[PDB]
Order: sequence, then structure tokens, then C-alpha cells
Amino acid sequence: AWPEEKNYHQPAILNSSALRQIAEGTSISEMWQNDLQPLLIERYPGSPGSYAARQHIMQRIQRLQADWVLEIDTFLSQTPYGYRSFSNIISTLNPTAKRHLVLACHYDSKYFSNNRVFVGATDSAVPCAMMLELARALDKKLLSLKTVPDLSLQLIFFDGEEAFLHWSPQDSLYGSRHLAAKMASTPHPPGARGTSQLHGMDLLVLLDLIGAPNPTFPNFFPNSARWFERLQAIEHELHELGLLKDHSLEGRYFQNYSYGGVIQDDHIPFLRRGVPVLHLIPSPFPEVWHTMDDNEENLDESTIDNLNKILQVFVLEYLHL
Ligand SMILES: COc1cc(N(CC2CCCC2)C(=O)NCCCn2cncc2C)ccc1OCCN1CCOCC1
Ligand SMILES: [Zn+2]
Repeated sequence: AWPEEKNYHQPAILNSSALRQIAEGTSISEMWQNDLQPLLIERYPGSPGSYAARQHIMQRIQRLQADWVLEIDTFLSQTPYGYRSFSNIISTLNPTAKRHLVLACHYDSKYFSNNRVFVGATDSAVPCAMMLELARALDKKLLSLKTVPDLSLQLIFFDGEEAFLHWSPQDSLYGSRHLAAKMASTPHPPGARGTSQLHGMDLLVLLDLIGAPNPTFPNFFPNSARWFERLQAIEHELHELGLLKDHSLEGRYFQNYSYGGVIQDDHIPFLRRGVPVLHLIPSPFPEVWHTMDDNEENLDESTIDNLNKILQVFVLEYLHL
């Protein structure tokens, strides 16, 4: 019956002084320097930067005081170039806990051929950095979960999202196609009474392509609608208290409108197995998407900080903290 708790979970909404605490307790300056800048490198799967990217992540996660259980999931899969290795990163609190909220990003960049290298600033680098910051910021509040609903937080940094040659069902989402199936096969909790690690997913909040100025995120899925509306309410109630920077209520990030087609992303292998997905990707896509102009100079430090704040409150509301 606990697989069905996700369908009924309710937030605990923070008060205005608490929102005043979380907006000061995070800072895009530290995020920029300590978490985001080292991943502004060439890091395709099986590359030198891929390892450096991965060890950046885990190191920062072990700087923290909350006892994150790190897991590297290395595996082989065929690509248009023969058999490659991919290693998803998975950071977990309360691995023994039955239900997990999952904030997800992919940390690989896409292999490209003038005098400029593709670092995918928005294509993963900022969203993966935003996941690092939130953990550093909420550390003192996550440390409360160490001492003991049965719900905690999980960070996933997928590998091999990108097409190697030409984007197709077969040449895409390597890291998440494997990790969904692996999760559909891993007995969770250690009791192993007919439940999977996929069943222990409450909600997959997949960040992607976030750093650009003026993003509008559509509401993709009915079954995550209410959490999209909590994102609206969180953005409203941060602005109304004057906690958002260069933010206007007429050009907001989270607008109600629906999306008709489907976008293929790391959520797709889990959506196909009945995981409630909250896909935080903007439509339209950033104009820099998949061009080497995708870089730090075309990022909006103030937009990212507003979204840092909005997301950090969502999971502090989701987790009843
Ligand atoms: C919404 O928008 C775009 C979506 C897509 N579909 C949809 C299908 C593609 C063909 C049929 C429908 C998509 O599955 N995509 C997967 C890429 C995923 N992926 C790569 N890295 C990070 C991620 C999440 C295709 C193109 C879209 O538009 C791009 C136009 N932009 C170009 C430059 O910037 C401004 C406009
Ligand atoms: Zn991409």
C-alpha cells in the first residue's frame, strides 16, 4: 500500500519568516564559484572530464554534514560507436527509507567537433550545479533526517543523456534507460516484499536546460499538476515578499499552460513505468541549446538564483521540513 502513498502525500507549507530564512541561506555566488565552474568542461561519457565531473560532484556531497550514501552505477551499453561505459551518480539520504523524492539532472556533455568547446552550461551544468547548492544550503535541515512518513531525498546525476551521432531511441538516454531497469529490478527496501526501487520513487523532478534568462516551464503531466501549482505558489509568495531578483509577475517561470507533444529526456524511461514525473524543462528551449554559445556568458545569474530558491522551498515543503 505504501507505493500508493505518493498519490496522496501533502506538503507542509513554510511560513513567511521561514521563506525569509531559506532565501538568505543560499547564494548564487558560492554556487557559481564552488559548484558550477568546475563542470564547465568537456565531459562526454568515458572522457577525462567525465571522471573529473563525477569526482567534483561526490567530493562536494561529502563536504556536507548530512550523511549522503553515494552510489556510482557503472555499466556497459552499445552505442553507434561500439560498447561504451557510463556511470550514473546517485546520492541518497535514508537509503533504508521506503519513499524518495528525486531531483535529477544529467552530467554528461555532447561530443562536438571552431575555437570553442561545448560545455553545455544550461544543458546540464547549471541544473547539476543547482542540485549541489540546494544540498549545501539545506544541509542543516537535511541533517535532521539522519535522526528518526518514510520519505527522504535522492540526487541522481545521469550519464550519457546525449546522442553520440544522431538522436534516436537507440542512441539516446543510455544512463537512465539502464538505471530505470536496474531500479525496476532492485528489491526496495531490504525486506524485499515485492516492491522495487522504482516503486520507492515518489516524484522525479528532472531539471534540464535552466540557466537561460526568461524561461517559461509548461505543465506536462496531469498527475504532477498540483506540484506544478505549488511551484507557481512558491514563485508568487517569494516575489510578494520581495525574495526574487529582477522578477516580474507578468513574465513568470511557471505558467499553467499545458504541453501537447512529448519531449524525450531522462524522465522518459521512468515515465514509461508509472513514475510521477515533474519535468522542469522550459519550452521553448534556450536559444543557445546545442550550440557552443551555450556558455557562462549567456547565463542569467539572477534567474538561476530565483529558481534555486523556488526549488529549495519545494523540497523543504515536500519533505515536511
Ligand atoms: C520543444 O523544443 C524542441 C523539442 C524537440 N524534441 C521533440 C521531438 C524532436 C523531433 C520530433 C519531436 C525532443 O525530443 N528533443 C530531445 C532533446 C533533449 N535534450 C538534449 N539536451 C538536453 C535535452 C533535454 C526538438 C527540438 C526542439 O526545439 C529546439 C529549437 N530550439 C533550437 C535553439 O534554441 C531555440 C529553439
Ligand atoms: Zn543537449
